[PDB]
Amino acid sequence: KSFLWTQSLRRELSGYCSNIKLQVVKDAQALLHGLDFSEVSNVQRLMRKERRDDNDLKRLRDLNQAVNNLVELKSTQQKSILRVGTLTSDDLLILAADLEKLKSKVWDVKNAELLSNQFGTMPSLTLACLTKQGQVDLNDAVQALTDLGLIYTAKYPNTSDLDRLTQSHPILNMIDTKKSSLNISGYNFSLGAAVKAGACMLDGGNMLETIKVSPQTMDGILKSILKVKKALGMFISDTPGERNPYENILYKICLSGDGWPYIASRTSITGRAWENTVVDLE
RNA sequence: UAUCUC
Ligand code: NI
Ligand code: NI
Repeated sequence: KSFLWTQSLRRELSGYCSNIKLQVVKDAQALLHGLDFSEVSNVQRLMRKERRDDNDLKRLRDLNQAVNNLVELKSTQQKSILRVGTLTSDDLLILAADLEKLKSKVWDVKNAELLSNQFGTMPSLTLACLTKQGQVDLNDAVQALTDLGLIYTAKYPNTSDLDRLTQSHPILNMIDTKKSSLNISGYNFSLGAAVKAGACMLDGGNMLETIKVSPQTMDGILKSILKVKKALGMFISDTPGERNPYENILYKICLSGDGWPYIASRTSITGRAWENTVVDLE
């Protein structure tokens, strides 16, 4: 059902998707030229520790700022106050309740808010890190991830899909699914981040990953999502562990009214989706 | 932690 949700969202939001491959590639090249990869190595290791502290977090945050300064695909602080118009009163109540649900759902740090928006995955960073650490040409990484994107037009790629691909694209050996883990940052490799990057490598395909939001399109994008929510009966799961495609898109869109919700640098953003998008039920 | 694996 999950892939069906993703598929139905792609169909419905096709008009907000676009080709961003060369823009991602340009950002990846900017990182390859400008990034301190010894510190990338340092942050990767630090993020993999069983127990992390404010020292580790500062290292992540500083590196993030450096990455953010180099790339052009960035999301910016943009609060949205949703009001009736494109969205009906009923729609606003649905969105309000779902954001409230999202809100309702080891680190040793003084301020947990400094974790917010620092742990995301960005295709350009993924490409840069694979290319540099995998010791191949950027194009080698691009071609490999393109195949992964193609698989993603048909299904969620899994470890087996990945294993098969590696037979023709050895760079993908950098992605050790055994070593991948939750919340270890976009500097470390994972199948999920590789799939997100592959999704940007395609010509067409209506990949959600390529969506751009602006204040002028925010309401229409939300209205389209709500159409699909109704059609397929999508919902925010009450279990604080699962994250389905609807929760995923709603959170990512509502984090900012200006940017690329899935793939931009979002490390300059403060706040969570339920703080950055609010509803005036009036 | 908008992230892991399916
Ligand atoms: Ni050069
Ligand atoms: Ni290939």
